[PDB]
Amino acid sequence: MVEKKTSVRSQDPGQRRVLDRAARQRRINRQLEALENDNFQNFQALLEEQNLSVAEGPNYLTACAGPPSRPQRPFCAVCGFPSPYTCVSCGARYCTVRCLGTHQETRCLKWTV
Amino acid sequence: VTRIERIGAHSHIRGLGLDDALEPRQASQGMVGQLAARRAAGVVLEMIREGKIAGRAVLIAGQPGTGKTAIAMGMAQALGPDTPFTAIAGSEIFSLEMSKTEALTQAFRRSIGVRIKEETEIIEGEVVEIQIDRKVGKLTLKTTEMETIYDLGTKMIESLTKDKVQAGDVITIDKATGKISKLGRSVQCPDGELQKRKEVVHTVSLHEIDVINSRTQGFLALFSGDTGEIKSEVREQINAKVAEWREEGKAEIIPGVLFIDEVHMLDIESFSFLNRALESDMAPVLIMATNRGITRIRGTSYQSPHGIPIDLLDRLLIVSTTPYSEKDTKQILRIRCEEEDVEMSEDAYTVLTRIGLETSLRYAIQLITAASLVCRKRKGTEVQVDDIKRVYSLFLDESRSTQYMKEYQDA
Ligand SMILES: Nc1ncnc2c1ncn2[C@@H]1O[C@H](COP(=O)(O)OP(=O)(O)O)[C@@H](O)[C@H]1O
Repeated sequence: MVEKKTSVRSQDPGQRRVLDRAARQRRINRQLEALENDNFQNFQALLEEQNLSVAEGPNYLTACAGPPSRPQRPFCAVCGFPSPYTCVSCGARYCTVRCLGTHQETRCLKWTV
Repeated sequence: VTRIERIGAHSHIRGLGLDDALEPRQASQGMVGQLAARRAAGVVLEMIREGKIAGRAVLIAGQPGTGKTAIAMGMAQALGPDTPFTAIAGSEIFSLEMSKTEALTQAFRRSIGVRIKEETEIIEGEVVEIQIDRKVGKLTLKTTEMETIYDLGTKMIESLTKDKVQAGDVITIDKATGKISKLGRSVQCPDGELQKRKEVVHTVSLHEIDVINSRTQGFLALFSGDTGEIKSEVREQINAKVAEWREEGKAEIIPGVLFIDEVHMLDIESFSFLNRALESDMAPVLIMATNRGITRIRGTSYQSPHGIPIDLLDRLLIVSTTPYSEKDTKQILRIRCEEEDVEMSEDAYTVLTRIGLETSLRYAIQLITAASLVCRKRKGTEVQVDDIKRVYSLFLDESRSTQYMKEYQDA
């Protein structure tokens, strides 16, 4: 009988760990910076030199729109449909168990380094 | 082991034993013989399922105890659930908190159902952790396939803090209202999605609607606090609003059935009220039974058939039942024995049929269990003719006790 070789990359649940607030905020900031960027999946130094001589007044700082009044809507991260759920590990949202599984397999805590 | 509902005089009746063309079988679904009345009842049951015609009354008459109430229980069991079948005795309308006419119209309205459908998103999962910051808080719900966090409002976090804040409780969250209901210490945990959109269908009767919309804390339909509902605003407006729900995709009416047993107890007032209650578009279909022949109507000295006035008897159809023969009586007794845990011999069945045809049918049906318990005393297994005779001697009947009155008692 053919012996089906199994994978050895499985991780122990005793070693798997939940995430925190600072790392989630850094995730969000990185995702937004990537969405703003345009290259393979600099202006950082540009904005650094910019803020080097910025103050409070009629400028970019006091010109930014800011947060809106209508509350943030909970959209999904995998399929994009309305997501009433959240990921207890990282806080990501989802709408179905299939979406949760795809997130755990492809997104959950794998890009944070 | 033993439930509330136990073996009764009509427990064997599982419904009408009719075919696809409303043709009664010799003995099916616990109903024996009575072919004419059974096929006449199937027709009214079919047009009840139809519901396009309103205000029909079908009376059943014949000799006392000729399956008169059995046919009604069979009709009820065939109509099944999701279709109100209100059975009431002719005395139940005589009340002190409500007039007889008010009780009769109350029963008429209870015999009419209103179907309504809606969607609602419901949650069901095991609580994992809770936090409250004196106010807003957070919750963690779990199911066998997934978990999630929720930022709860003040009311929700308060309702959750009302219980044991630590894990263990498997709760349900009706997002519409948010009423919490902990099923137990995680009863097992649920499978599938945590939050699912469920369809909710309700068959609420017009009487329930009236009681709900008649008063603050209106739901007095649990103790009959509906004393004289105000027809001026309550019932007329409810009828109008039900007609508006109709033909708009909101609701649809489901006409029920009203079984008035022993209607000869009703009075001329109740009959005069029925004369017009059976003419309204919201009037349900009803059946009625009677044991008396041409007798006096309660209220005056008028001698009328069935104790029902002529102006109302002309407003209904009548179905006569034939007396049971040896075959029908024996088959009914056999069905009763099969419903019960008793088993009789062939000679025992013959003797019991003879005894139930000499005096009356109910007598044998009652002696069945007595003979079973008497044969169980001598340490036997089957009810024998000697046991049936022992019982026939111990317990008397109507005709043999009315003749033993050769010694004068009080009067
Ligand atoms: N056709 C039948 N099939 C089965 N059981 C019957 C039939 N006719 C009568 N019975 C039974 O015999 C008894 C007759 O009493 P019933 O007909 O209810 O008296 P009444 O209807 O006058 O109150 C009932 O317990 C009923 O269950």
